[PDB]
Amino acid sequence: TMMILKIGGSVITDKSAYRTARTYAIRSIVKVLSGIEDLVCVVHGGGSFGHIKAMEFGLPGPKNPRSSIGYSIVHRDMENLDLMVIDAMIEMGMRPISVPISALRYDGRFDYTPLIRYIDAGFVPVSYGDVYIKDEHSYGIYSGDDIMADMAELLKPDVAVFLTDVDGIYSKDPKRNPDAVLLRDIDTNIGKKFESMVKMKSSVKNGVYLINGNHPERIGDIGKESFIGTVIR
Amino acid sequence: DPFTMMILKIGGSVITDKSAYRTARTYAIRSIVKVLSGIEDLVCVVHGGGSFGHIKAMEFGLPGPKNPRSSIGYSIVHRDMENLDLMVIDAMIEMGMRPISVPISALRYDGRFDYTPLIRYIDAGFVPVSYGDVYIKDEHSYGIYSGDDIMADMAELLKPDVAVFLTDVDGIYSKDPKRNPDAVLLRDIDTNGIGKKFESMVKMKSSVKNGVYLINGNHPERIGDIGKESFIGTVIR
Ligand SMILES: Nc1ncnc2c1ncn2[C@@H]1O[C@H](COP(=O)(O)OP(=O)(O)OP(=O)(O)O)[C@@H](O)[C@H]1O
Ligand SMILES: Nc1ncnc2c1ncn2[C@@H]1O[C@H](COP(=O)(O)OP(=O)(O)O)[C@@H](O)[C@H]1O
Ligand SMILES: C=C(C)CCOP(=O)(O)OP(=O)(O)O
Ligand SMILES: C=C(C)CCOP(=O)(O)O
Repeated sequence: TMMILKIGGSVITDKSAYRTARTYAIRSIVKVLSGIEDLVCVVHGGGSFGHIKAMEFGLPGPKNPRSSIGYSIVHRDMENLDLMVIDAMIEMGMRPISVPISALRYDGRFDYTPLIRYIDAGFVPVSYGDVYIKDEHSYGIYSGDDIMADMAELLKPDVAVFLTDVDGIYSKDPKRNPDAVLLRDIDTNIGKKFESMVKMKSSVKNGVYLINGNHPERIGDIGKESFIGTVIR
Repeated sequence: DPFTMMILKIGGSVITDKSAYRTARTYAIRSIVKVLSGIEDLVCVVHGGGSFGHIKAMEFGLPGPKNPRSSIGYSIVHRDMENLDLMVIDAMIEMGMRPISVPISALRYDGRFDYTPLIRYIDAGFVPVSYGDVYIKDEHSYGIYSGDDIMADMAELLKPDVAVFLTDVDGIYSKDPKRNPDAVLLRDIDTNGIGKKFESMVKMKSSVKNGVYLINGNHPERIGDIGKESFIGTVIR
């Protein structure tokens, strides 16, 4: 009855302002996560601790002096964000342990052996969108969503949840066009995330959910008539 | 020879305190890192966690059997070491270096750690940074792998020219310099309570070509004096 969960950068950071964390949201979300008894792995996105320097330094992209310096900066930044989520989890008495993708062997897939040892021993491993060395000439950025896809394939969990700062997948950006309709249900019969969630669904028995991280208690409404967000089925 | 391949350990004795008011010696981290940024072929930096990082681990029962207190303690100890380590990485970034933290707690372990990711970062031109840390030794046991243990392993993989350990005293003395006003500095020690660490630096000599050094981190410009006769410190060679 395992759950894997991603905390979206859009909801724990202000995506428009470099290194701006939203501490309340982090705490508010972690409080709900700590009550989830079968939560086995947490991932988080980077928002303003990721995307802004990545774009400025040429990540992902060819290796060169600027992108090599950017590699160290973006990872350091993502570590700083990660420690705020780790501190909140420790406060709620969880047993988190961060396992950064940057520290794993990569040979086209990442060697998640250390993360699986942590789950087996009863920890909740925490990982996050990160830089990695994709090949001799290229640095890549592996996103929180890519990590979720990988966990979904490896663990075959019962449920996978993504928290973002809107209520679900809509017909159109609910922030620009105030008309947009909520797709409360998508049948296997923002664009890249949607594509990853659909792909994942074939490994996730009981559905992949997008939920508003600003109302994290909605996670407890999964499977109930009061649920608000998107289920991919 | 300014091009000597060096691995270096920044001792918890010099970048931490017993104070209840702060964790880290920020000035000491910065002046050391300033000297490090000028070393041509520094390929790996490791740092320690000091004594109350040691005491705090011991008070969780780490290293030791798995139980609730040790398991909670595992998460806290690792988080505290990561926070210390982020202060070193920050300084390294400000001084123009290309650091990448690679924690032992994230490495594959099967009886030995797989250091492939540190080795690949060195070949990619980064300076990996690691630190004494907790790990899962087996299903019922949590281990602690000290900064000195990491230095011994990286010496064996890398075969560097020199290995440098920074602490808060001028070098190896005949007696604890802090307890004995008549302690003599031993400047050159033929490799053929610092007892343990001194044993470990002698063992490392099979893997370090040109000497293992103990230098006061409060005066890190001494690092740049290696090989000179104005050098203050101890060499085991
Ligand atoms: N004979 C001796 N010569 C020199 N120092 C000694 C001797 N005996 C004891 N010491 C003490 O050893 C201390 C340094 O060793 P310590 O284990 O603290 O090293 P460290 O690498 O900084 O530790 P860590 O990184 O594990 O925190 C010094 O503070 C000094 O007081
Ligand atoms: N069709 C859509 N439905 C819902 N949200 C959308 C849509 N198109 C764009 N968005 C935007 O996507 C954002 C969430 O994306 P993003 O920040 O990339 O997710 P994450 O937090 O996982 O990184 C929301 O802020 C929303 O404005
Ligand atoms: C390292 C960077 C640039 C962040 C990668 O993470 P994500 O792509 O998962 O972050 P959000 O999408 O959730 O912001
Ligand atoms: C958390 C701890 C104790 C790491 C151990 O490091 P040392 O300071 O090199 O002995």
